Amino acid sequence: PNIKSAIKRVKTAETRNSRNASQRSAMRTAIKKFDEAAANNADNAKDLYVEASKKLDSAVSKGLIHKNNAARNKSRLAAKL
Amino acid sequence: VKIRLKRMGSKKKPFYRIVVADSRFPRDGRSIETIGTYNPLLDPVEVKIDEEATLKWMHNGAKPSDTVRNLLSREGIMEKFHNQKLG
RNA sequence: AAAGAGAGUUUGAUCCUGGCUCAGGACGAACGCUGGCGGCGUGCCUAAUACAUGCAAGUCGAACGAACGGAGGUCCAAAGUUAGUGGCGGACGGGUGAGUAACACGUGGGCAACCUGCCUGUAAGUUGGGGAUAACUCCGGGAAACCGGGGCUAAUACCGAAUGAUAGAGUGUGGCGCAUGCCACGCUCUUGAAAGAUGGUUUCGGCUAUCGCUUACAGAUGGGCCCGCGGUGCAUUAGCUAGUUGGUAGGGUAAUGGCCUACCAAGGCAACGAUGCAUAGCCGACCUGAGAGGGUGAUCGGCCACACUGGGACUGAGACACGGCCCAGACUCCUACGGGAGGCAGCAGUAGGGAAUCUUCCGCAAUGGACGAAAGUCUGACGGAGCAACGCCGCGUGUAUGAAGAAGGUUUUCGGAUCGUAAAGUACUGUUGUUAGAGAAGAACAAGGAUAAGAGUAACUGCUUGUCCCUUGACGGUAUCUAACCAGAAAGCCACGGCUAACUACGUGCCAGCAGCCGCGGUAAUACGUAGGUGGCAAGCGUUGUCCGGAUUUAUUGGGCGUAAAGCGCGCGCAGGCGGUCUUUUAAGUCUGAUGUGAAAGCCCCCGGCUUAACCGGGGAGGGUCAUUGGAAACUG
Ligand SMILES: [Mg+2]
Ligand SMILES: [Mg+2]
Ligand SMILES: [Mg+2]
Ligand SMILES: [Mg+2]
Ligand SMILES: [Mg+2]
Ligand SMILES: [Mg+2]
Ligand SMILES: [Mg+2]
Ligand SMILES: [Mg+2]
Ligand SMILES: [Mg+2]
Ligand SMILES: [Mg+2]
Ligand SMILES: [Mg+2]
Ligand SMILES: [Mg+2]
Ligand SMILES: [Mg+2]
Ligand SMILES: [Mg+2]
Ligand SMILES: [Mg+2]
Ligand SMILES: [Mg+2]
Ligand SMILES: [Mg+2]
Ligand SMILES: [Mg+2]
Ligand SMILES: [Mg+2]
Ligand SMILES: [Mg+2]
Ligand SMILES: [Mg+2]
Ligand SMILES: [Mg+2]
Ligand SMILES: [Mg+2]
Ligand SMILES: [Mg+2]
Ligand SMILES: [Mg+2]
Ligand SMILES: [Mg+2]
Ligand SMILES: [Mg+2]
Ligand SMILES: [Mg+2]
Ligand SMILES: [Mg+2]
Ligand SMILES: [Mg+2]
Ligand SMILES: [Mg+2]
Ligand SMILES: [Mg+2]
Ligand SMILES: [Mg+2]
Ligand SMILES: [Mg+2]
Ligand SMILES: [Mg+2]
Ligand SMILES: [Mg+2]
Ligand SMILES: [Mg+2]
Ligand SMILES: [Mg+2]
Ligand SMILES: [Mg+2]
Ligand SMILES: [Mg+2]
Ligand SMILES: [Mg+2]
Ligand SMILES: [Mg+2]
Ligand SMILES: [Mg+2]
Ligand SMILES: [Mg+2]
Ligand SMILES: [Mg+2]
Ligand SMILES: [Mg+2]
Ligand SMILES: [Mg+2]
Ligand SMILES: [Mg+2]
Ligand SMILES: [Mg+2]
Ligand SMILES: [Mg+2]
Ligand SMILES: [Mg+2]
Ligand SMILES: [Mg+2]
Ligand SMILES: [Mg+2]
Ligand SMILES: [Mg+2]
Ligand SMILES: [Mg+2]
Ligand SMILES: [Mg+2]
Ligand SMILES: [Mg+2]
Ligand SMILES: [Mg+2]
Ligand SMILES: [Mg+2]
Ligand SMILES: [Mg+2]
Ligand SMILES: [Mg+2]
Ligand SMILES: [Mg+2]
Ligand SMILES: [Mg+2]
Ligand SMILES: [Mg+2]
Ligand SMILES: [Mg+2]
Ligand SMILES: [Mg+2]
Ligand SMILES: [Mg+2]
Ligand SMILES: [Mg+2]
Ligand SMILES: [Mg+2]
Ligand SMILES: [Mg+2]
Ligand SMILES: [Mg+2]
Ligand SMILES: [Mg+2]
Ligand SMILES: [Mg+2]
Ligand SMILES: [Mg+2]
Ligand SMILES: [Mg+2]
Ligand SMILES: [Mg+2]
Ligand SMILES: [Mg+2]
Ligand SMILES: [Mg+2]
Ligand SMILES: [Mg+2]
Ligand SMILES: [Mg+2]
Ligand SMILES: [Mg+2]
Ligand SMILES: [Mg+2]
Ligand SMILES: [Mg+2]
Ligand SMILES: [Mg+2]
Ligand SMILES: [Mg+2]
Ligand SMILES: [Mg+2]
Ligand SMILES: [Mg+2]
Ligand SMILES: [Mg+2]
Repeated sequence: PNIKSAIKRVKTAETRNSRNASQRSAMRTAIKKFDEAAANNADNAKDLYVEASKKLDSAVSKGLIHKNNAARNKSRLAAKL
Repeated sequence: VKIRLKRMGSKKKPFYRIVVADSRFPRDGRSIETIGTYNPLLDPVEVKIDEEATLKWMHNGAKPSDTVRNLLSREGIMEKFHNQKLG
């Protein structure tokens, strides 16, 4: 880059990329664990389900997911049990 | 959304339109709804304005500019807006 | 109210048919001769070819790092007005027309299938903890872009907790719709929030003002998707397609949808032109035309696509992002040979292509943008200046008088005619010009100080409105005005046989040459060159290129087919086009009223402002086989 603002913007870009990737990976792993539990047997599943929804709701407060996305995922994975 | 002042006319002879438009659009480009005229060349300023659509836009959240604020103050739109807010 | 011009050319002469040529208007135009000024506009149409040089996007100390005067110790000096992390903006503004024959654009709708930072209003809240990290400082790799390691520290930086959903489920009640479904309300459980900074008062605790941050609901704004109709050449381009066509489940997105996956069936489009090739951004609009139509997309406004070529994602409300990032490709540059940097279709400017297109200028004064509480910073947007008769409009190079007629050219039937009242003389003026001076509007402000009144408060501080005080010009001594002098410093181009306005002489002799056509030139040339004269236009005049007219020469308006070009050799017949008489009924066509819309600018009408005009401003009118809806039933259905 050859503008003093572009370098700061790109640095902030890598920082935000790392942060958002970490939280998104955590949320996907929680969803994966819940759907693995729900697909096979019953076991806790529902006990997992709650915190899975948590991983979505807090994510909306972070700003890395739309509110409609969180509601849609919660409703769609709530139909497994 | 701002009730802005659009410039046209001729070289060294400007004439102005009091118009409402978005701040991201060109000065002479797209606008929403023109409301008045403003002529600076004459020593007594001749400003005509609807004074009814202006109050509606002010109620709806259309912040004016400095000179537009001055014109609305002199013509009494700002004082009537304050009265409407109180009443 | 509007309402249309023709001429030459086939023949020994005619009348028809038919083509060719010319008389008019308009350019982002070019070339030749010439050239005084003012106002308003326009200027790479070709190579989306390659780019030196400078500037075009930064800003916040009210969240964390300055010199001086100067506490203190004749010497050094503590506290008081100025880098970066973080927030916002870089997606606006500006430039090109490559690509694209498609929901790209125009017009009219739908979303009970959607999103939206900043802006406005309302209802609640801003309660408690933690672990770090730049900056900074040491150790190394370093040719250099810069890389790693150790230590140290802040926050409106980051991450948990208390509490709060109209978020998910389960349910109930009532009212409803355009099938899917929409609206109001109620019940139980499970999840999701915050940040503080500048002041005031008080007691200092508290309380409070402004700007801030979190959640929810409306408005406004900007976008997303779907659909009816409309705007090109080729059939010497006839089949095309397979996630294609539909369904059952699922994934994904803000949202519907083969957008994507698995399964099932073989569908779908096409002579009302599918598929393919070629060209091309679309519109408001511009040129022409009596009009219908024909040609084009210069300037300006709206939408779309692109940013050296091709692909991809991150951050963000909004990008798959001109002056942001990663990879590959071509080119330019540096290297210590390990590796690095770049993208003017931004404003000026250079090279190349062209028949052809401009200064490497001034300023944020005005309007508008980004940041901030404000002062304020940035703004090649924009406001201005420079170049080019490139276009439109306006003005001048004098005015009156001056004779059977100055002087001298051109001719002469050698008496004369002609330039010609044109000259000299005579009387007058300064629009331009020279000299010397007075000299505006564009300016509203913002902020700062007083005020007066409101809401809020225990009180303030502050906030909103109103009235005053002070300050601000690149253009620029610019427009403009006032005086003195001066006919002096300011006219050219084309044409003259007919079309078409305007003729004499000399020279030449089918040569030199002219030419849009009829055609002129061989010894008496109004057509070749020159001189005199005359005609048209005028700081312009001619030539060329493209479009429309004339051209009824694609004829709906508005032509034809015996002999001039033009009836298939004839028949049977699918689709299509058309269809005897009367009655009842329907409103698809038809005719009409009302609602919404067809942006601004442009043509047109009426008013105005510039000393007139060009130009500018206000109001009005025009334009649709347009959507909702009410009417009539003669005609076609
Ligand atoms: Mg939490
Ligand atoms: Mg959302
Ligand atoms: Mg202003
Ligand atoms: Mg002719
Ligand atoms: Mg010329
Ligand atoms: Mg010359
Ligand atoms: Mg001029
Ligand atoms: Mg070009
Ligand atoms: Mg700083
Ligand atoms: Mg743009
Ligand atoms: Mg274009
Ligand atoms: Mg902490
Ligand atoms: Mg710490
Ligand atoms: Mg620390
Ligand atoms: Mg709770
Ligand atoms: Mg509740
Ligand atoms: Mg409905
Ligand atoms: Mg309730
Ligand atoms: Mg929590
Ligand atoms: Mg404030
Ligand atoms: Mg703040
Ligand atoms: Mg059209
Ligand atoms: Mg067209
Ligand atoms: Mg589905
Ligand atoms: Mg093209
Ligand atoms: Mg024009
Ligand atoms: Mg005609
Ligand atoms: Mg055009
Ligand atoms: Mg252009
Ligand atoms: Mg345009
Ligand atoms: Mg570019
Ligand atoms: Mg290039
Ligand atoms: Mg994102
Ligand atoms: Mg950019
Ligand atoms: Mg560039
Ligand atoms: Mg340029
Ligand atoms: Mg050159
Ligand atoms: Mg400015
Ligand atoms: Mg400003
Ligand atoms: Mg700058
Ligand atoms: Mg400019
Ligand atoms: Mg300019
Ligand atoms: Mg030129
Ligand atoms: Mg001119
Ligand atoms: Mg003239
Ligand atoms: Mg003279
Ligand atoms: Mg004279
Ligand atoms: Mg005289
Ligand atoms: Mg003689
Ligand atoms: Mg005379
Ligand atoms: Mg003098
Ligand atoms: Mg002076
Ligand atoms: Mg002077
Ligand atoms: Mg006040
Ligand atoms: Mg005041
Ligand atoms: Mg005053
Ligand atoms: Mg004062
Ligand atoms: Mg002052
Ligand atoms: Mg100022
Ligand atoms: Mg100056
Ligand atoms: Mg000067
Ligand atoms: Mg002057
Ligand atoms: Mg004198
Ligand atoms: Mg003299
Ligand atoms: Mg003079
Ligand atoms: Mg004189
Ligand atoms: Mg004279
Ligand atoms: Mg002259
Ligand atoms: Mg001759
Ligand atoms: Mg002559
Ligand atoms: Mg003449
Ligand atoms: Mg015709
Ligand atoms: Mg005929
Ligand atoms: Mg016949
Ligand atoms: Mg025949
Ligand atoms: Mg026959
Ligand atoms: Mg025959
Ligand atoms: Mg037959
Ligand atoms: Mg038939
Ligand atoms: Mg009938
Ligand atoms: Mg209009
Ligand atoms: Mg315009
Ligand atoms: Mg007038
Ligand atoms: Mg006009
Ligand atoms: Mg007008
Ligand atoms: Mg008008
Ligand atoms: Mg009209
Ligand atoms: Mg009947």
